[PDB]
Amino acid sequence: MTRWVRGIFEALRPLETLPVEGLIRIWAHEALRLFQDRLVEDEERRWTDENIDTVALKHFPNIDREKAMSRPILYSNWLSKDYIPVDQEELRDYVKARLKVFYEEELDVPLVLFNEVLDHVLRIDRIFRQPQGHLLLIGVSGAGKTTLSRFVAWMNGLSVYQIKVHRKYTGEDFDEDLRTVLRRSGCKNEKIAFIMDESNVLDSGFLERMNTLLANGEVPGLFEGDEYATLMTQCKEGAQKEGLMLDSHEELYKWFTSQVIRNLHVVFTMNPSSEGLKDRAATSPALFNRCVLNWFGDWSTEALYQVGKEFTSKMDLEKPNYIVPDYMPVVYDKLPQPPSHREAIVNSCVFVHQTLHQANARLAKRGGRTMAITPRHYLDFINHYANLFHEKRSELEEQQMHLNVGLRKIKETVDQVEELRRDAKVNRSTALLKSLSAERERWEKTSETFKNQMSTIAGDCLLSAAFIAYAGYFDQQMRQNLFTTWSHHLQQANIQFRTDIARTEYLSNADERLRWQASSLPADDLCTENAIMLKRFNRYPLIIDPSGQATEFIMNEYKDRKITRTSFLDDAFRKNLESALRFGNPLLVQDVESYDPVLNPVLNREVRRTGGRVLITLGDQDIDLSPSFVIFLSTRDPTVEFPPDLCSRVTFVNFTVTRSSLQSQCLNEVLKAERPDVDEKRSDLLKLQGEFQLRLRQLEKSLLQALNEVKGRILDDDTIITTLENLKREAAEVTRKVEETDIVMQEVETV
Amino acid sequence: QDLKGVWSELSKVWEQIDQMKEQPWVSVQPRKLRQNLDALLNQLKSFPARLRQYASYEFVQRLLKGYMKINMLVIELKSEALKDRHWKQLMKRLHVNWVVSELTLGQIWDVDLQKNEAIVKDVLLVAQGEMALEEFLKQIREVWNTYELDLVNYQNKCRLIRGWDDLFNKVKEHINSVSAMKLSPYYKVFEEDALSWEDKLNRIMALFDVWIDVQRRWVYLEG
Ligand SMILES: Nc1ncnc2c1ncn2[C@@H]1O[C@H](COP(=O)(O)OP(=O)(O)O)[C@@H](O)[C@H]1O
Repeated sequence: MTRWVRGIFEALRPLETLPVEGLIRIWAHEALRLFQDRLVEDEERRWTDENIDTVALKHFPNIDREKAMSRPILYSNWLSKDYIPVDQEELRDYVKARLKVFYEEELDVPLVLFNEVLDHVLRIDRIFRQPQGHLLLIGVSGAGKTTLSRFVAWMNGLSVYQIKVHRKYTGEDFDEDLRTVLRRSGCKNEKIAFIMDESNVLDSGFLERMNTLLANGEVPGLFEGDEYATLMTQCKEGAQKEGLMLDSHEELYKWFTSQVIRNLHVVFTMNPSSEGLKDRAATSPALFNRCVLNWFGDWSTEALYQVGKEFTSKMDLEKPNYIVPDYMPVVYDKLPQPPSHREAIVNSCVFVHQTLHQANARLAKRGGRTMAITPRHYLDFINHYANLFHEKRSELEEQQMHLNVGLRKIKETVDQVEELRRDAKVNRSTALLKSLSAERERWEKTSETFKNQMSTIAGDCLLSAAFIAYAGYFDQQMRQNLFTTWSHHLQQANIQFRTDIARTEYLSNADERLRWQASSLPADDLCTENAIMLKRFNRYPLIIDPSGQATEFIMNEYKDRKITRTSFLDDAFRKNLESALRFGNPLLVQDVESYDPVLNPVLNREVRRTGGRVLITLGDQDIDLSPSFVIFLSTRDPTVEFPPDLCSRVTFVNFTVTRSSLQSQCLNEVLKAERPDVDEKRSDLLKLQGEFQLRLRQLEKSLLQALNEVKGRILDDDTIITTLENLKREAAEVTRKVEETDIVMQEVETV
Repeated sequence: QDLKGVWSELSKVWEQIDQMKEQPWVSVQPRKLRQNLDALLNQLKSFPARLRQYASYEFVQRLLKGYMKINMLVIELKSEALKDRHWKQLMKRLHVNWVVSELTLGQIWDVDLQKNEAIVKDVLLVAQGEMALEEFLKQIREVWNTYELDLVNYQNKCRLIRGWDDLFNKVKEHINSVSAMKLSPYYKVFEEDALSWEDKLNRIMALFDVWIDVQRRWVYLEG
């Protein structure tokens, strides 16, 4: 209530003329910032929202509730001055401009400004623009806590200072860091927005000092001995700068303390955890007394949809022949009707994220082990989608260009043979023409197949990327269930894709699989999918396996790149990581349960790119990050839990066997060892998804290489036609496989 | 006429700007420079709109606006950062031949700082890492040259040493930091001195590792 009255008084001080509706507006805005801000779930927020208006209308009749309480209530002083309320769209434009500028100075990584972020920016700005305005942010990892804190601090001129935590981080190091930040904030009169995560808070020794600093404004005992003498020496100069000449030591220390309160805002970024939050209350009450707390958890459907639209702007996703389906599976209520192809794709992506939330909640209800799902997973998914789409479209386009070059060469060769005919041999020439014509119509059919593939590529890539980024911790049955759910959702949206897509072959080639099998990797569907995830990832993969087969697999795979093994328990770890940054060799990590927070800059991919240099801030030291660096985190206990911070920075790769992996392995073993014909036909069907076409493409490249030498010598018997009839027979074989795919698939299903 | 009047005002403004630019870079105070530039801008804005519509006035106004924009780069350049080697790198990359003693704000302002913002920022960050490393070294020098052993009476028999924990912790921290200093691209400067101090740290570490055990044994056997 006191903060309420103080806030209303502050918003009323610069104004001189204000109607009653404006006063009710300020009252409602302050109520929402004080009471609705701290709420956790949706129902309480709606309850508070409706009851503020109810109380306002009950206590103040005869007022216009529209202007008095409009739905987008929002106050800021950036536009004009005097804390005058601002419309949402003009504020959005201003924040976009300032965000582009921020992009130019620091943190070029794109940010998307949806309504939630637009509100949190003003809340953080209001808290910063206040003496002793300490702030606590509670939200799921990757919701944009640190990023918005840094953005607002930069916009207000606050310099962000965050300590670097690691293992064996003794209290003396934190004492030195506190001394440095206090000296910078008070002695030099430079404002600091002090930001901490929960990695460095887990230790209870630091919480006493932080509590004292939050409450008293200065922590006694941090400055003593010669350190206190240097503090006083610089404090005298600071007083000289402000023209506040003082000589007594205790008065100078009081001035330093006041400078600290005026110019130090501490931001505590924490993940949502009821038991941990209660423990923090038990060990430090000021975190809920001095620190005003702000909650924003998972992004709403609007936020996910807007992020998807913005991050899929480079992508084509434009089908002029996209027929709208009646009864669209819709997860965004504001989806345009009728939606375009890009709108449908982004809606499907949001559905993928929400159905993964549903699957995780259902698995938690079942009693199994769940991993927290964060918007960073959505960003990783959309990045995989963009990369896969670009790669697959590039491959299809280059194959089409190769086919066009081949067709032009064939036309030139046919014209040359016609000119030669213009001059037993004539029958051979006629047979050559017939074969060339037939293979030409075959390549026209190949062009038609390429057009079909370009039609299906968007859906195929979407499903593949969703599998890569999202799945990985669940067993084989849950992976297949998620894939079937996504496929059915897309089929309801008329997003064209292959009905029998094969994940392993759409995401790899024959040579890659043979290389994997050369190393220690069993020919298991779960193992092949895990190898796929270990190949294509953006966040560094965290491998869990009770047998340790994956560790040996990635050791053999990266042996040529002098991969090194190092555990977190070993004290040399840091040093080894240093070498991994200097040289660029991969570095496998074991024993992830005892996580070292020093890895956070590596996992967060905090790269500073300046002056032809790429730097990583390992603790307090900047290191040149080698371009070909990669780190794998490994463990051996499936029954382990991970913090949401770690869970949101890595892609999980589960090697554990369950009732569905072992079932598939045993069924495949029986099929191979008792029905070799059925296993052969199954492999024929499963490799038909490009591998036969790849062999045809390679042999056609060889044929073009042979045919390029066409002058007389190619007519040794007027028939080099043996190579082209070889091509014709493999083409007829794969064609017959294509027409008879349903019968073979049904027979394999029956067996 | 009005054209003659605006030409005269332009000549006066140009004379003021040239007189301000005659100040050598050493004695150019960024705060006073910004205040004087703001005063000149206010003087320019005091002209009538008819005189303001002239192209030359617009050119000089936008030049002063660019100078105000690059005043931040001027502040960053005029510090303990550039020294003379970073200035040498800037001269080499910008292909300009100035004199350090004769350096003036006019020479730097002639070169487009706004166009060369990336180059200037890279040089500034290199200098940032450089004084970071240099001040870390100087801290090592001042903490080790002024450090004294904690001698204590021992039963009026002799003077022994305490403080093994603090001294060993300091040695370990310093040796770890010096060893890690071999990383980073900034390591290429002042390498030999860093190796010399590494050798000194190793020598003291070994000597006092032996010394603590010798002291313990001698106390025990004396008892
Ligand atoms: N509004 C947004 N639009 C797009 N990307 C965002 C937005 N907010 C956050 N992100 C991305 O999500 C990540 C946020 O991580 P962060 O919230 O800093 O983690 P933590 O809260 O654990 O510090 C950033 O890498 C950023 O790129």
